Amino acid sequence: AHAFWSTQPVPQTEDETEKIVFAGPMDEPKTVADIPEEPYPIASTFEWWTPNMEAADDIHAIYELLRDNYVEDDDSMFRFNYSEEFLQWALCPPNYIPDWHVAVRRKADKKLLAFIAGVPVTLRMGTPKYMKVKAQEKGEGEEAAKYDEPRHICEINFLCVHKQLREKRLAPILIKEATRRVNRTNVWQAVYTAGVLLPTPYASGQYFHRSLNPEKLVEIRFSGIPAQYQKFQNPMAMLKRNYQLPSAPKNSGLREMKPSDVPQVRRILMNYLDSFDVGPVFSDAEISHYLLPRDGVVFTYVVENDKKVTDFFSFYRIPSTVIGNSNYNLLNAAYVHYYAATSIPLHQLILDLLIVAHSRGFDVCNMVEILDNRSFVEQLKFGAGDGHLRYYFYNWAYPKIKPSQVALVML
Ligand SMILES: CCCCCCCCCCCCCC(=O)SCCNC(=O)CCNC(=O)[C@H](O)C(C)(C)COP(=O)(O)OP(=O)(O)OC[C@H]1O[C@@H](n2cnc3c(N)ncnc32)[C@H](O)[C@@H]1OP(=O)(O)O
Ligand SMILES: O=C1CS[C@@H](c2ccccn2)N1c1cccc(Cl)c1
Repeated sequence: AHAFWSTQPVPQTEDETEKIVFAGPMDEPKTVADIPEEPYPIASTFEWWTPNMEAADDIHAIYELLRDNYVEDDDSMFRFNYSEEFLQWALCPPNYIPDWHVAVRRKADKKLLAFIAGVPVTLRMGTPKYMKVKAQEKGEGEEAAKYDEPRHICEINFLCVHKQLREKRLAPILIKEATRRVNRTNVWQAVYTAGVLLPTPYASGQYFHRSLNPEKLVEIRFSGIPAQYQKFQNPMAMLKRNYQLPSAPKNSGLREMKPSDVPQVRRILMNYLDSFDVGPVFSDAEISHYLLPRDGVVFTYVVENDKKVTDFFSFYRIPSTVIGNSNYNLLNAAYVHYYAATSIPLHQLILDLLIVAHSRGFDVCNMVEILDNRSFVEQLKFGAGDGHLRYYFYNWAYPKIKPSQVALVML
């Protein structure tokens, strides 16, 4: 039963999202003027805080709250350790709204106890092409297309409540207050993902992992040593051999992206993402922000031939704290970010991603089965991991789609 989510304009059952065919809002139309100008009441001991994302110490404070209290695996062996530079990058894209970053502090000592972040995204989120066609066949195209235009909405990430404060109903309050701030900005939809099942996802996809340093991975117990490896003389030598990668990329004219590549990367990205039902639209400034290489944060390479960019890939780094273990502090994971291929099969392009990642010291490469990510799983030796990433809209009815129809990558 859901005391909070039942009060919210989201689909309430799996049933509701099977019956849905057109995109559009769920709630009553409202106006900025309908929305309370004052922050949601919270207890006397606490206060609403808007971190300054240009302040190293506000960034640090958020960093600490996530380092100690953010998402762990089911066995409390690992916890994400997003870096400060990653958080400045993710929290401050072009035209970000400082007010959408919502925090609760203890008034006495200014200890950060809870956080959620919103950032702008321009999202295509109209009726999927299929439902759009089924709609003509039944005479209802204008209705199916009403919301085809890309929409400036809020993307929510980094909801975190201090472990000492869990199950005190603080997360509802953070969400109501984020919602109020976003609504005051005249934005009525949001997009979010979670590893947990909430009401009600529009898409769900498994995670996949590709071992790059399997000895470390087994050592920290991220990976097992499969049963067929027993019947073998020296387990690890077989495993390392199985996962070994070339030292240098195979595509000649792969190089790191540079500022002048922005317009071309934009165009082959937009062309590719445009084929999916749900996907972001980026300006040049968003392309530079999200894809220009940044040290220990995002890593992007283009294939250029005859002075033209014809393919590119990117990945970002999130290290995970290894929670038990005396020998290892961190596990260094690369996450497949946006890419586009026009001159070579995707599997050949993403082999270079794995090669570069391995070459720079990453232990595993991770992704969700969105985009055409299923297309290279077998050949590059990715295996399905635990659990699923679920995709959600706030205040947006949307039919249930497959993850291969989603082109929004979450940080
Ligand atoms: C238009 C603008 C809209 C803007 C907002 C759009 C929506 C944004 C929504 C947020 C998108 C987040 C995207 C990400 O960042 S997903 C990552 C979420 N973060 C973590 O998992 C970090 C570790 N966990 C924690 O920090 C806490 O356990 C959290 C904060 C997750 C819950 O704190 P706590 O454990 O102390 O519980 P409570 O007593 O305060 O509250 C219990 C209520 O909270 C509902 N709950 C539990 N987990 C989640 C979850 N991941 N999303 C949404 N709701 C969740 C739960 O069903 C229950 O409601 P109800 O079942 O009683 O009805
Ligand atoms: O990349 C890593 C490093 S260890 C593990 C993990 C799980 C939960 C929280 C942090 N890290 N992990 C992982 C596993 C499954 C999904 C995701 Cl997004 C990350």
